[PDB]
Amino acid sequence: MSVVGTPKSAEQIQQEWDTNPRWKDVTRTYSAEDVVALQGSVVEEHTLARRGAEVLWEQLHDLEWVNALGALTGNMAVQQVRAGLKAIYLSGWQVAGDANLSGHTYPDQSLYPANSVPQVVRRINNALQRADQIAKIEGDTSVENWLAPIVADGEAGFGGALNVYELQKALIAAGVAGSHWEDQLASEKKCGHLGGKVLIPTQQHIRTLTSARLAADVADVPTVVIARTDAEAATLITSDVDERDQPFITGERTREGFYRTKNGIEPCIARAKAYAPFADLIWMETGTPDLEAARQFSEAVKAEYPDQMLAYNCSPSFNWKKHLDDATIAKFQKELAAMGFKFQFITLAGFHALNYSMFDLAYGYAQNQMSAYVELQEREFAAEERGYTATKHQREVGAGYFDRIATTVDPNSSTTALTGSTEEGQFH
Amino acid sequence: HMSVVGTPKSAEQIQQEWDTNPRWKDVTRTYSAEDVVALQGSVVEEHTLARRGAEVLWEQLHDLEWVNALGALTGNMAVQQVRAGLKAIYLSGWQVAGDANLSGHTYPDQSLYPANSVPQVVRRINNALQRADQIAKIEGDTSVENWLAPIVADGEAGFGGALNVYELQKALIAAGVAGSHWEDQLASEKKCGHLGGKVLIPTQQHIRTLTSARLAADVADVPTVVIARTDAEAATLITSDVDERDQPFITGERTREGFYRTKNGIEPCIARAKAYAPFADLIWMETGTPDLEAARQFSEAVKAEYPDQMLAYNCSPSFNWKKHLDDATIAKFQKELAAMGFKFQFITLAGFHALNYSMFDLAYGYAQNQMSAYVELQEREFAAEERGYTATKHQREVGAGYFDRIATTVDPNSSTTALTGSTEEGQF
Amino acid sequence: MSVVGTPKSAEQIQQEWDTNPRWKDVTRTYSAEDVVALQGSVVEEHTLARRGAEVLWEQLHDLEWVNALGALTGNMAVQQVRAGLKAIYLSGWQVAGDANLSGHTYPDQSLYPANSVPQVVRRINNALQRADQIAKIEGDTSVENWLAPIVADGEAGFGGALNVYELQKALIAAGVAGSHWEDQLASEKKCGHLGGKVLIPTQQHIRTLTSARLAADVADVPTVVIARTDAEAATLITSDVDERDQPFITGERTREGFYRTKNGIEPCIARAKAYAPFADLIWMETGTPDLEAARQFSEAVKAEYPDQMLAYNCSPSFNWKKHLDDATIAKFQKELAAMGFKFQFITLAGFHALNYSMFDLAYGYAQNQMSAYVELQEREFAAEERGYTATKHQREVGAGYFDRIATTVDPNSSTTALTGSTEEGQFH
Amino acid sequence: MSVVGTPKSAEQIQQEWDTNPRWKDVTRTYSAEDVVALQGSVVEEHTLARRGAEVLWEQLHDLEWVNALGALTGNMAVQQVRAGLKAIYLSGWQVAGDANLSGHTYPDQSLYPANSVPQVVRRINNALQRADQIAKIEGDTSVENWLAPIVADGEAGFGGALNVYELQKALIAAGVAGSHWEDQLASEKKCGHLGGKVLIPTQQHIRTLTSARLAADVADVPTVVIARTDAEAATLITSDVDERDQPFITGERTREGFYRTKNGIEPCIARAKAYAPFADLIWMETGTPDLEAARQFSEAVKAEYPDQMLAYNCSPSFNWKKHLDDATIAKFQKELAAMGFKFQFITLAGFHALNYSMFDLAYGYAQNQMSAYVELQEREFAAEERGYTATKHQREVGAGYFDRIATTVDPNSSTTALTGSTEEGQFH
Ligand SMILES: O=C(O)CC[N+](=O)[O-]
Ligand SMILES: O=C(O)CC[N+](=O)[O-]
Ligand SMILES: [Mg+2]
Ligand SMILES: [Mg+2]
Ligand SMILES: [Mg+2]
Ligand SMILES: [Mg+2]
Ligand SMILES: [Mg+2]
Ligand SMILES: [Mg+2]
Ligand SMILES: [Mg+2]
Ligand SMILES: [Mg+2]
Ligand SMILES: [Mg+2]
Repeated sequence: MSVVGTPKSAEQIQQEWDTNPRWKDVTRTYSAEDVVALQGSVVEEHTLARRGAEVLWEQLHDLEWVNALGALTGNMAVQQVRAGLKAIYLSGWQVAGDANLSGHTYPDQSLYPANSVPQVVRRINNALQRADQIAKIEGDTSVENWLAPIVADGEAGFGGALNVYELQKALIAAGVAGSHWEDQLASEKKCGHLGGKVLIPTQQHIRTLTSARLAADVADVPTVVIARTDAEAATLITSDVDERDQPFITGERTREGFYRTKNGIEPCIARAKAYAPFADLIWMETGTPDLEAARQFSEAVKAEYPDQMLAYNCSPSFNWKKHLDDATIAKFQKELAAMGFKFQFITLAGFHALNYSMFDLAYGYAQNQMSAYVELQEREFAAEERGYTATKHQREVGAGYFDRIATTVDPNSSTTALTGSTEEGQFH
Repeated sequence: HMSVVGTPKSAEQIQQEWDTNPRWKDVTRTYSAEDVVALQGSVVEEHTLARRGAEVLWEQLHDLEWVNALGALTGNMAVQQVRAGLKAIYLSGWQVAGDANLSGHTYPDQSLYPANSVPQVVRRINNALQRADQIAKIEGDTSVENWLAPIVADGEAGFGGALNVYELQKALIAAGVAGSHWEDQLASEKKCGHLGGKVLIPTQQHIRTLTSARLAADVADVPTVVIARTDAEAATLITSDVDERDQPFITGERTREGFYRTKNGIEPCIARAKAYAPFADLIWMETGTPDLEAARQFSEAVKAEYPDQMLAYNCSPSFNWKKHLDDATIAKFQKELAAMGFKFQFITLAGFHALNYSMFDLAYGYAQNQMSAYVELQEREFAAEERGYTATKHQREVGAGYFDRIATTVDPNSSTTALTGSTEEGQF
Repeated sequence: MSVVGTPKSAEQIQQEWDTNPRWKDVTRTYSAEDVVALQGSVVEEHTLARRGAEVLWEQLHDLEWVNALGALTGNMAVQQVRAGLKAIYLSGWQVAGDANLSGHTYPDQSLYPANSVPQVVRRINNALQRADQIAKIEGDTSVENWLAPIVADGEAGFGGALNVYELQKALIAAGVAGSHWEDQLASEKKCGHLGGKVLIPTQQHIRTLTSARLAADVADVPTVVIARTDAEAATLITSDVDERDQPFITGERTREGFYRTKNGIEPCIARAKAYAPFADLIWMETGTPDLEAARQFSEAVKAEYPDQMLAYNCSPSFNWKKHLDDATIAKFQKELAAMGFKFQFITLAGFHALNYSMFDLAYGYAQNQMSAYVELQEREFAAEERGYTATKHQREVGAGYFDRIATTVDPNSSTTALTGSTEEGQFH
Repeated sequence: MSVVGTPKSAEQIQQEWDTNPRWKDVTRTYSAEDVVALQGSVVEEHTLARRGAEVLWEQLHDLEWVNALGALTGNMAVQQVRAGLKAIYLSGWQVAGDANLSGHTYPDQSLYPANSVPQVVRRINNALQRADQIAKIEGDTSVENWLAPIVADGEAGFGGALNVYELQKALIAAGVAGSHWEDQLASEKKCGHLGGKVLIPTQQHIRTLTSARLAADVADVPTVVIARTDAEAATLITSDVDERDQPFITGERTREGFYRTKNGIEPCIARAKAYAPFADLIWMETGTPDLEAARQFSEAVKAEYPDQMLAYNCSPSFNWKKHLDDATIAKFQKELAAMGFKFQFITLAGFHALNYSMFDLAYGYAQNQMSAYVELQEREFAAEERGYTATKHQREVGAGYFDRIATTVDPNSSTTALTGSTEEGQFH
């Protein structure tokens, strides 16, 4: 029939694995023929997932470190990229709280439908693509790359290896660059800074990481795979079956059948070492923003895997000024970067920006009506000097871009949008 | 015997209600009570939040000096608006186009998105307010009297004909809308009222839309607030000279598409408003500037014919407010409008601007100073707590304590509850 | 503000539990006050969930037995009710294979998004409401109740007790009458007639049934709760914590940490007895359609709970003429009913009818083009004396109902649909 | 700083238009530079849309003709391909009746949300990809191309030119091979065989066809664009503005302001000639299945455009045996093919196959319970010699494929599906 999307041969895949420095430190317990066997007779190209993953991998090695903020709407990502950031973090917490396909507000317990984060990945990419389209017709060259790589939350996979596989495939279809996966029991999944966490055995999380890599391999894109461990605070594990976990099993049980396990940095290091062959970046949740604890984890892992890159959650679940002085806060990310934490992210930044800004506006509006909104509008005008463009909201969402479509189709159209608008007449 | 749940009322009951309930005092229906019953099948679904919200909205419009609101495009946004003291939520179609519609794309405000997008956001907002209400109950928080503030949502131009209007109204009601607004534009060329290129439809065709919106509410058995919007102040085009009420403004000239040129301004707005009044609970005229005198001229001309007719006013961010008004006039704007009979006033794009500006600000400072910039935000949140802000403790804000209560109701001995052991418990 | 939706008092709830015969055999390990504590300030009425649950309960005690077929589209349920069936079965298997929100074809392993079955419940209710509306304007009183009760698949809850709770809540909101829940590990869930099944402890499934009842109580509707056990074929269990499961543990462990367990009817009887206080109906998956095996199960359960109703899966996963003769097949369901199996269902009926009928049609179309389709249309014509109505496809999907809406809004509309249609012209 | 998805230059695009025979008869009223200006800086590859459209175009010139059946679920399309068909038809009618994103049953009047057909395109492709995957691991070479091209319904574009553009873009994103567009007023859209149809001016539909091509060009795929005219039966048109339409305007008006127009083959021929430069295939809706009327249309169009391919709706809205004898029915498609009708499709095949087969099954089940289902199962067994495979429903939906994923991830898994299943043991 056609040749579009013809799969590579197993030999080509193998050559890529054998010679591409992307795969230098990557262990795969399956073969290239196994990958090909699962690809059918046509492989869909995933342009944004490939481009994002390649850019992300190049950035993690060129930049001193890559940092990001949590984004839960498309407009949020656009502003993050407009303000200079070069990656986007897609928090599952934030999806649970304000952007998931159930319509409900949830705590961070894998309650929402498993295609929710992929939908937001696609949304963020759509929004960045629109900004990219608008910049082109506007001659705006101030942002080098609107298609910033997206690192998305795979939580605990929403089930078994096959649930992991499908979530990774959906993330890739939507244009993800990287995804992270934690060693928690999905049915009891928690945010890293909530209590009641239950670990799964070390080998079961290796299965998760293997499944996530397999899905990427089958989809033929070099997705960055991140392994997160929750062993610092978790005091429960599902089973003592894995000998790597037994040194921490205490013998105490729960009525659910769980096993108590000794928590802290020691089992995090062990698990991190075990995940390293399967992880492009390794991440340990911690209870406080502590540079020394971070350095201890960094050196224990790098003592065995010197080129292993790390990721660090700069969590709003910390009270920052309760633990650190301003001088430490200022240098915090820089100090982590020297330790090998090359991806650093404020997970819930979008939740807090969105809730605080609207509370502050609505509170003043309840008291002073228009005066309170004009304050915001004037702050927007004054922010144009810093590069802010969304004050002219019509062009920001593409009124001019769609006018260009309209006049490409019918140059004599008398129903274009921006001509005669208040934006053209009142905003300079 | 068959269950009697959902038994529809008799036409006599409906007619009795229309005749005696003061809610319907000034409401014309060109169809009969029997026509309504003919469309209801043999079971009528109860719409609790649509009924409650429509009832509360109507009471507030008659009890308060005026009802004001801000546009909300996420659930969390509406929660903060109600937390901050507002008593109604405005659901902007513009904002749904820009950052919250079911296509996943960023759109200008031209009816490009799928027609069930606004109903999904209505349902989302109600779900978010319900969660806030649930949390308040278990926390003993009586600081908000009514968490289920009424939602007024954008019906745009109906996404087609009378039947498309009917189905959108029905979907808004099913999601729990209190009120909905409908504008006299051609849906295939729909514009934001402050964009150019607008095309009116004939006066009688909008009466058909308003009639279809009422019919859908009657068939669904809820007293939804129906708002008529006219775009005749700026639109210089109309599809047809069919209606004799429109003909005095027709010039006779036509565009290459066959549209009729029409003389715009306050005069056709007054005429259309008078024609819409028997079919509208509120009437709203889009305007090119925020002008108290223009609003008064419109108000007096309408109330000369319909003295009890309530009005609505769009305090649009598409105006450059300090270009047109001084601070003193800005401070008194809404209060002066209320005295003229503008009982529902709303800042349409408040959510878009709060969201974009706050993330640009955060992301910009983050790009310069990393963690210092976010700590400024967290510290502002801490200080807002004396004004009633609660989202700094983000875990409880999204229901972690509510779901802990569910979990311990199911199994009081659960060892996997979330708030006990959280960093929120330990640090906030 | 308003009184619409005001919750009942705990005393009112308690009086219902104490005196409504619906609850005569129903254990609740939580209190009426616990329910009230979770309801916030407003309880949404769920008309179709309440009505359907009431009708299903009445039918189970009034009819000799209630039977159903699997339905995966709305039209499918319309034809089931048109042909005289009194209940709809909503198979999770069929949703996985051809009707879930990922858009993918899945085996029956809880791979699809957890709100998929709720959407199909809502869809089936919408389709039945449309048939009910059409019937009303057509004066068609040949079906007593178009709103037949829907029994839908809760699978293994897609996680822990909170995932169970949210799924039950979503099914209710969509209008479900009853829901079934199986004692399987969600992360390894299988169809009852697939291999590789893993049981969860008896107490864990009581937790699931408890959570399902709690969500119904909080939603204030009397949902029918069905317990399914997979212990007939499952040879694995997650844990030996529960002393009721220990008699069947062998001591062997898999590499995953699962416990090997002796499958058969004896564990199913024991689990059924344990589930009975928390289940309105009990169902054991079986490997073959066997009246004696079913009698053995029924007799042993009713020895302890004489009034316990049972449910039976007449599975297409069986090869019926391989096991049974024509005489036994003809009497199968009637015999089961005399044993207490009051709900009997053919799970994958819709998958097989849909797939076979299109293959048959398309195979002939490939060979003989239009002659193959005309054979079908003539069978449809022939079916009209048995009550089939869908040959006239325009009125079947509501063309006449929406014509009635259109002429209610505008009796003089020149754009109604059925007048001048080829249906009016060619189908007498 | 990546080259993935780099856009072509205008010169490359221009050379394609000048040298690829695909475009030899295609008029574009916009430039190649206009296309590039709208592409941003990254162009997403649409593998399935490209392959589908290339395969479709090749098939329309290689085969005697391409015929298809309407499909509304993924499994339906699988059985069509399994039975030997080489294209899929995606009916908007069927989507309105039983497969659209509102969840409601609708008549065919553009009532459903505009992203509904794109989702079904994606669903159909997903289902075919699964059949492809399964076939590969089963060594099944019985179907040469599982990814058969999909021809999908763009109705009247759901608004203006920009709504057209967005629908085409969304169809391509989902993998469509061709799309069709009709010269009706979107707000009054009807099935071609319903009454109350309203035409739009000839130039407005040229604009629609121009927008659909532009969206395909911007997405860089050779989508097949099909122009449908409803002028054979429509007696209304929105305007007299287009001199090409005026010969048929009678001067009579409707109260809405529409213009009566003389319907028949004459205006169809005239509109087809006007659409020819913009349409890869031209389709005239007709009131009866009439070979002579088809010939007149074909001959008059090809008199001016000899190479213009046509398309014909073998509609179930015709009562076939009322108009034609069996011999004419049998030769119908082959006769139309010789006249240049190279794409022929039975639009509502899936609705009638689905509805009749379930009525027939449920009627028998209502009377004879299991006996009626066993008849169907035996027919399925009997169809296996014709190539039917879905009797083994577990492997049909991919239980063997996901088993292969699972064993690729973990060869020692004790929780695979097919080992130990009743399909393995009873369906050998
Ligand atoms: O994010 C914030 O701190 C609020 C920004 N602002 O101007 O409202
Ligand atoms: O076998 C069936 O289900 C009926 C076949 N059919 O579609 O006419
Ligand atoms: Mg997370
Ligand atoms: Mg590594
Ligand atoms: Mg202030
Ligand atoms: Mg609007
Ligand atoms: Mg009025
Ligand atoms: Mg199931
Ligand atoms: Mg019981
Ligand atoms: Mg159609
Ligand atoms: Mg042509």
